Amino acid sequence: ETVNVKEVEIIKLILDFLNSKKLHISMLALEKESGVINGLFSDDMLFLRQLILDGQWDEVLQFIQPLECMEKFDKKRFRYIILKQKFLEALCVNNAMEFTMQEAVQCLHALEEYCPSKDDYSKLCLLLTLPRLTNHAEFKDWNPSTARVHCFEEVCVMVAEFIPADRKLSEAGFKASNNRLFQLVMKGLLYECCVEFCQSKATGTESEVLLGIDLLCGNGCDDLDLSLLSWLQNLPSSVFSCAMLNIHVDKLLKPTLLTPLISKL
Amino acid sequence: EETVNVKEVEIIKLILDFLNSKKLHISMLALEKESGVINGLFSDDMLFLRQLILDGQWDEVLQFIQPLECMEKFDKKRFRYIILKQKFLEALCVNNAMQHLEFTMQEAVQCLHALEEYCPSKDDYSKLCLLLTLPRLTNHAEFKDWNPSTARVHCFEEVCVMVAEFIPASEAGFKASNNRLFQLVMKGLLYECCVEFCQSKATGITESEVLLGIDLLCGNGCDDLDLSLLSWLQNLPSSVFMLNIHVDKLLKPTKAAYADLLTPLISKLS
Repeated sequence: ETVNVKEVEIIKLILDFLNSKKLHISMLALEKESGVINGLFSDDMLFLRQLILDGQWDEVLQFIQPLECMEKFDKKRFRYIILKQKFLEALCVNNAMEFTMQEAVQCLHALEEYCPSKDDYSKLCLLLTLPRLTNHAEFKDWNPSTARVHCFEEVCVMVAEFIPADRKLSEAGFKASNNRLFQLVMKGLLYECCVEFCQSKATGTESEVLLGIDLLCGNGCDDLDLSLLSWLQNLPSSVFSCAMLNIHVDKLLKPTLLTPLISKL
Repeated sequence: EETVNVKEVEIIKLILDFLNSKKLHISMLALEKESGVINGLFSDDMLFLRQLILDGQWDEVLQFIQPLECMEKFDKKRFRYIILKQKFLEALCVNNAMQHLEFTMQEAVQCLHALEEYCPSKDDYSKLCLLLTLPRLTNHAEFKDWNPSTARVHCFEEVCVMVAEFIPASEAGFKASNNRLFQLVMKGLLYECCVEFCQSKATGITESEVLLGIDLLCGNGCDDLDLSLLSWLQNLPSSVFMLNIHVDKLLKPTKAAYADLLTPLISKLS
């Protein structure tokens, strides 16, 4: 038999991994370049996602404008989120330089009336004096990609109780489960260990096999062949009647993007 | 109960190898810059040269590799040719992205003057001059799917092959093998197949049913597996001692080249 694999699902696996590690810049770049989305969204929800992740904030405001007429919608918070992200992106474009400064000032004047407090507007004004918006302590790790991701998540939580988004197909078959890439890599390493054990015993150890794992190369550079499966089938049935693993993962860190320029142009 | 150690840096190395294999170099560079991980064994000078070439710092590259121009086993014409050609292509690209404030045209003419003495043939320089009358560098017949990031990666590969003779570096156990991520994912799928087979005969299956029941996005039953199969094979008696796969290639959208045609402008603003 012939197994068929689709690279879009491998891209979904690595996209889920990037989202798990909060590598949102790489995630957005991969979505833009491969056109693959690890998720299933309704048409309106998907359109709002595409608008927010592309910095088209005025189109976001117009697309969600019909939802502002209702009572318990809190349009002030939605407009605040959208206009604050727009102003931060305008200020970020201006820090990389008379036109961007004007746009930042206009965005600040627009969000003037939607701020929760008067001190928040003063903070957003003081952000104009700084040579780069990342100088503020509350904005040290601000970047357009993860900001767009968080903004889309917040707007989705806000508008979810108004526009139906659950009336969709089951995400099983269009999404990775949970750490699917990591689990498949672990299972492939265990498969390599089992094949190495079967090859070592037939050609003349317990923990040395588990300690001989090479993630990057795999020790013996072999390929994919249906041997262990066919070997387990030929075994007699009287063997299956007889009879966890501590995985220590090591996280990483990278000490700290001009995405909104591609949205304006 | 023994424990294994897994570096997520190496998983990201596998992901970067997979991204390079499919020419997804924009997201590859984004992942490198965001995670601080480079898939490969490079010296501190090699890493800085990679950084300069990928960030479009062409004059910095020329100043950096200048001490190597005097060596005998080092070609000076080809290196300067490719570096200045990438510089000129990026200048023409930032010129194609633009009121009348176009000093980028003068800068591109300067770049074309710089590489005039390094072209391999007069016809090649005439072709490079014919790109000035085109309103779009990628609208040319010989530049249909040209990509700045991909061109930067290829230029770095060429310059690395060139300057590899000097300032080199530890074995090659710092980068993943060819399509290592794909091989490991396929092996994990076959491991799931073997586990479901061992769970089937010992309880309640054919050779083709396990292959048809394979699932990439979701597990067989989301069974979080351990060394159960390994411990089973480990205590077996001593008397107990091909596949063609079709991969559907990606059809990435056209909106990627139009988007990446602004990366030279980003490098010029950095």
